[PDB]
Amino acid sequence: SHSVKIYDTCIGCTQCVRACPTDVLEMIPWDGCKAKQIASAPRTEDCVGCKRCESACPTDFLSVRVYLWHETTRSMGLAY
Amino acid sequence: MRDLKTYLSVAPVISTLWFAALAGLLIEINRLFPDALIFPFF
Amino acid sequence: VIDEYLERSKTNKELNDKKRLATSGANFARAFTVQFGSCKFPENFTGC
Amino acid sequence: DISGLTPCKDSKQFAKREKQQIKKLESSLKLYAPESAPALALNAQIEKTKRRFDNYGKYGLLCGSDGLPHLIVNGDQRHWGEFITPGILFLYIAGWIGWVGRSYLIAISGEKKPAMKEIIIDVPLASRIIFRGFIWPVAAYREFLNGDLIAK
Amino acid sequence: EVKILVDRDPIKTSFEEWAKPGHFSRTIAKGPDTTTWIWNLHADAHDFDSHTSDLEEISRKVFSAHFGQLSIIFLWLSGMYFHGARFSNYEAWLSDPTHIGPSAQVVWSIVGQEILNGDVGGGFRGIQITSGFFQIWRASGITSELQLYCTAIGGLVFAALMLFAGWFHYHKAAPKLAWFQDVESMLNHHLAGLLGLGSLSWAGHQVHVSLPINQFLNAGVDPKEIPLPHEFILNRDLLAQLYPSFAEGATPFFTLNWSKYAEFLTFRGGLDPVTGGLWLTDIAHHHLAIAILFLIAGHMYRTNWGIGHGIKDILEAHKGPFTGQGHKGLYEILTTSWHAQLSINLAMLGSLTIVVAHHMYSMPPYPYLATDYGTQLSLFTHHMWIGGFLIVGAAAHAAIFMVRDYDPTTRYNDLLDRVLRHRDAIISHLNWVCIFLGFHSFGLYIHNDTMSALGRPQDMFSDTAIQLQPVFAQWIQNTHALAPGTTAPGATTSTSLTWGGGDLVAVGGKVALLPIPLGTADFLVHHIHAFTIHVTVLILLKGVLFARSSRLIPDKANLGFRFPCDGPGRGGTCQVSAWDHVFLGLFWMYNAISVVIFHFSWKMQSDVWGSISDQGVVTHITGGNFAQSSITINGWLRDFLWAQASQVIQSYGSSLSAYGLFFLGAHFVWAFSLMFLFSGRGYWQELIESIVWAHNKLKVAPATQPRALSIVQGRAVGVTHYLLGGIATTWAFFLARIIAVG
Ligand code: CLA
Ligand code: CLA
Ligand code: CLA
Ligand code: CLA
Ligand SMILES: CC1=C(/C=C/C(C)=C/C=C/C(C)=C/C=C/C=C(C)/C=C/C=C(C)/C=C/C2=C(C)CCCC2(C)C)C(C)(C)CCC1
Ligand SMILES: CC1=C(/C=C/C(C)=C/C=C/C(C)=C/C=C/C=C(C)/C=C/C=C(C)/C=C/C2=C(C)CCCC2(C)C)C(C)(C)CCC1
Ligand SMILES: CC1=C(C/C=C(\C)CCC[C@H](C)CCC[C@H](C)CCCC(C)C)C(=O)c2ccccc2C1=O
Repeated sequence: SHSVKIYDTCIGCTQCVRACPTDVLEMIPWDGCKAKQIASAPRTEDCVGCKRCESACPTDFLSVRVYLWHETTRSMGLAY
Repeated sequence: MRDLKTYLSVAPVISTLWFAALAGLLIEINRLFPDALIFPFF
Repeated sequence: VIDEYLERSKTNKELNDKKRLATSGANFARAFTVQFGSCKFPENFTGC
Repeated sequence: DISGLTPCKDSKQFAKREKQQIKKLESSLKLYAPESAPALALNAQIEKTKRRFDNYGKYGLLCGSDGLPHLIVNGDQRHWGEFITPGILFLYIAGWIGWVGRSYLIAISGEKKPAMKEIIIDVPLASRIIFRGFIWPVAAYREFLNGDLIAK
Repeated sequence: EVKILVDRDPIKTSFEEWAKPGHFSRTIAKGPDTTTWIWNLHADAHDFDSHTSDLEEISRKVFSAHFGQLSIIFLWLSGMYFHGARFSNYEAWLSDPTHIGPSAQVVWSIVGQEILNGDVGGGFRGIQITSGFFQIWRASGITSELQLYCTAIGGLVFAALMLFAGWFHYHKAAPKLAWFQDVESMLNHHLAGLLGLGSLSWAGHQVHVSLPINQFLNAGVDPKEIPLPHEFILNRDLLAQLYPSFAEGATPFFTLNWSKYAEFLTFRGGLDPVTGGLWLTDIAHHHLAIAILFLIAGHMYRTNWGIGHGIKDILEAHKGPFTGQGHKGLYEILTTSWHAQLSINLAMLGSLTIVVAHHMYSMPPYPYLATDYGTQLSLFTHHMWIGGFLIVGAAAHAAIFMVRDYDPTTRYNDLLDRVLRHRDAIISHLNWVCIFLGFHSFGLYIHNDTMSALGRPQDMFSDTAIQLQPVFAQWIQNTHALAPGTTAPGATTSTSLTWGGGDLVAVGGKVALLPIPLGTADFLVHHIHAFTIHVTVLILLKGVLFARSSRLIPDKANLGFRFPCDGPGRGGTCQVSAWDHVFLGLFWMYNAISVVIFHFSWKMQSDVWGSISDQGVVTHITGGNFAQSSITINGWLRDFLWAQASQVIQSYGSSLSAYGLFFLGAHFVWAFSLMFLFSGRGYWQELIESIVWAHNKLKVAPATQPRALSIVQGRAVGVTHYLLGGIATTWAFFLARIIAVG
């Protein structure tokens, strides 16, 4: 299972949550931004590594980071 | 006339005109002076 | 093919190769006309 | 004279090469009629070859053992025209081009969207800028002395 | 019903849209932020389906582009004719075609390139051409240069007319959508009008102009003494002296006693001994029959009247054992999108071009064409390459249609769904077939090489140790040889001399045609051809079928048609789009065509071409070493690549030197392509960062920030350079060899 981390530079535009193809990220209430929300990655075990969340993130550098890690049946995208 | 002049100033047209003029000048210079290996004027 | 045109060709066999050679020479010299001296900068106007 | 090289007028292989070239040209020249244009073209080629060899002999180059001219880039005063003078000319031309380009870039940097000026050049401004390159060494030297050449 | 529908002045002609680049797309029209903008401006120029959504504008743009292409083609033809008229030795070559080499280009005398003016012959110096235009002009009956000048002027006029027509049909009167969607009338006019009438007119020209002039030329008459073509039309006495049937006039044609025209409408077949080509009477007869057939077949579809057939009715009312209801909604699909039609036409044109090359090399239709080897080689290779490229493009357009124009709700077809529901079995079977064919075909060669390298020549697959003969091809050859005796009583001889059986035909001391033997080497090369074709088909079919979705990526259609990948996840998803499949199949098409042309060249040089002495012995160019040296890879490398490259590398200082230079230059380009195929974008971007810093230090930073090329752009550049380098290398080698030795 890969590792997905979220930093505090997020502005809560909800693009990463919409971009995820396996329902890994969601949004929670927060306090330190105008949008009053921040993303989170509870369902880490379902990540495949497509890095679409990093593709859709407006910041100087990404506030969501994906590090590849130990692979399994789910992360390898195998249907057989 | 304004739009035609603006189009004529685009990069490929100016480039091809400049390079055609340069090639013509070089060809004519090499025709007037056939061969050249060293600078003999001095 | 009626052997009268063949006889005409035999009679006029000469000067036909001459015409062919002249045409070929003109076709070749069409590129070297300036280097030869003729068709110089004057008289290029509506010429050659 | 230098590095065991022979002056090109003295060397015999140079004349041998000229003889081979002339014979090769005449071999093809013999085919066509004397009045035909190809004969005139081949005669012009022969005259050009003779003139080229005469000029190469006159200019004082040094052929090697194989009979071909060699170039000396030492800086010897007897061979300054082979390398040094064309080098100076090339440096002048390249400096002209670079100075003109940099001046145009700095001139168009002021506007709000210089990209549209780069993709669509304006002709009057470039024409005004181009002729300032005739004095590029003086301007470059003065700008270096002042301190405007290098960005800070 | 069928009607003419147009719109008046849909667009206004002005130069305001010329000033601003990229007006077709708003994103491009916004302005250049980085350099990538420029690279986009040329990529989306011709993608009319993405500029808008209305079919009418796309159809009008397509029509105008067709008109412009026709104008360009006419300009090219006019230029070729003018070069033939002015700078050429056509008149000298006409009298002595065997001993004079055609030439239609003259090089200037600026730098020293005058060595390129070789001694072609006939008191002329120039570059020898291999386009085969001189044979066409001779077969058309042209015996002077004024006619060529007139043809060039007419070509210029027609090009101007085509350009004006394109402008008029885009900016003044543009047809509506219903005009383009009338396929029955278009088919009727293309079959009866474009094809039948043109061939009928050409047959009339051949009957009235080409045959008498060619008969006079073949008799031995000087070209300057032949009567002008209009004299035959004006003077019926001349034609009566030539062909007595014309004395009867057109009365026999209406009298149905057509046998009287047997003098200039024959069915003999074979090659003409004098010129080594097909009989012109047979060609005129074939054109007349084809005209009749096309004129009859052009009245099949119902347009504006009661009689006729409906294409939709024919498709829907089709019932069969394996098909079933089948073709129900195919008419709407074919009449809705341009990409399906483009793919079908591209594939058909490629197949037709390959067939054309084969039929042209087998039976020479022009006089003095078989004995000119360079022309034959150039025509064969050129047509093969064109056909391969078209066949490749067909699959790409099919994938484009399947990606962006396919919806199963509004327009549903049963056959397409059935095919899409079992793609795994098709792919698996094709993969197995490719693996089996490749294993056997290449293992035979590797076994031969290993057995020959170990001093065991009795264990190889050769004509002497273990024989694998093409029995079916030999049976077909024997049947074709025996065909005119009993099966085709009308023909005097067989269609071609290739079939095993008959006599040898040679013109002017050089072999024209003789029967071609078949052995183990032909077996092996044919199987290699089949293997390569199967692999290319597998690649293209896998690209087409899995375009919408896949087991790995279930939503590939949302990403589009041209995307690099999906990400580093799932183990890696590089090159999953159909564009990557086409880019990969280009390499295999190149490989297959190269193998085919190499086989053709070596076999023709070894077993057919040659010279004949007065005694009657035939000496071939390479002395028949194909049957024993082409069974191993070392033989292919030594007796073909090493032996036949002597001429190209030794061409320096002669009139062929240019070819040698190309033989080097193409090589360079090939290596250059590797730089774009082995690396990635990040390294180049990181290097450009430091270069941009070094620029910034001296205040020469451009507003358009430099950017490295995109992944798709890099792949396209690499494949383009690879193909160009390989093709140019083969071109230079072939031309140098066939000009220096033949
Ligand atoms: C790829 C194809 C290929 C083929 C077909 C051959 C074939 C041959 N090789 Mg060569 N060889 C090859 C490549 C190939 N080679 C390569 C790549 C190398 C390495 C460089 C060599 C090196 C080599 C050596 C060193 C030698 C040979 C020799 C031989 C022969 C030995 C045959 C044998 O003993 O085993 C055959 C064994 C079998 C079990 C046959 C299996 C196939 C059966 C028939 C399957 C058919 C399937 C059937 C249709 C299934 C349907 C099912 C249905 C009924 C339900 C044979 C003619 C030997 C020789 O001396 O010959 C003169 C020898 O010493 N070969
Ligand atoms: C019998 C008359 C007729 C003829 C001769 C043609 C012939 C042609 N059509 Mg077709 N067409 C016709 C009827 C006809 N059409 C009708 C009724 C329709 C409407 C359903 C169409 C719809 C159509 C389309 C939508 C397109 C064509 C295209 C073409 C061209 C194919 C290019 C090519 O193969 O090179 C062959 C090259 C030559 C023979 C050039 C010779 C020039 C010809 C003879 C021009 C005269 C043709 C015209 C129909 C008559 C003029 C009428 C006007 C003056 C009032 C070719 C010129 C394609 C094309 O290339 O577009 C330009 C194209 O896109 N056609
Ligand atoms: C019969 C004509 C034909 C037509 C009308 C089209 C039409 C179309 N094609 Mg298809 N195609 C065809 C045949 C055709 N194709 C063939 C034979 C192939 C196989 C190679 C393809 C493969 C193909 C691909 C892979 C793609 C298309 C796409 C497209 C669309 C974009 C066109 C474009 O922007 O190019 C504008 C022109 C260029 C970009 C010029 C590129 C430079 C070329 C490659 C260089 C050739 C160099 C020259 C021969 C060598 C001399 C060098 C000298 C200049 C120094 C357009 C609708 C593109 C698309 O996006 O579709 C939606 C796309 O991605 N086509
Ligand atoms: C010359 C080098 C080369 C070789 C040998 C191959 C080989 C192959 N390619 Mg690849 N390919 C190459 C370069 C090469 N490619 C390049 C440059 C590209 C461009 C990117 C591609 C792109 C490509 C694509 C796009 C595809 C392939 C596919 C294939 C396979 C075709 C099926 C088949 O023929 O297998 C039969 C086997 C052979 C021909 C290989 C040689 C085997 C010989 C006979 C030796 C066997 C001897 C023995 C068993 C060894 C035992 C010794 C050991 C015990 C010590 C095969 C594995 C196709 C595929 O995989 O589908 C099936 C496919 O779709 N290739
Ligand atoms: C080469 C070339 C060219 C030229 C061309 C030409 C010259 C053409 C011509 C053409 C022609 C010249 C054509 C014609 C046609 C014709 C036709 C198509 C006809 C038809 C007819 C008919 C159909 C008939 C009918 C009938 C009958 C059946 C019977 C009786 C009655 C009648 C008579 C009605 C150009 C420069 C352009 C371009 C480049 C190339
Ligand atoms: C393959 C190819 C090619 C070629 C082409 C060609 C060679 C074509 C031709 C074409 C042609 C060759 C065409 C023709 C056409 C024709 C027509 C279109 C006609 C028409 C006619 C008419 C219309 C008539 C009418 C009439 C009269 C006049 C009389 C009687 C009545 C009537 C009404 C019938 C090239 C090289 C370019 C390259 C690419 C590809
Ligand atoms: C070499 C290389 C580059 C670098 C290539 C670049 C930057 C292309 C440069 C093209 C030209 C030479 C740049 C300049 C173009 C202007 C028109 C120049 C105008 C000035 C005068 C010459 C007129 C990549 O960006 C790349 C990306 C992805 C995979 C492989 C590669 C790759 O192999």
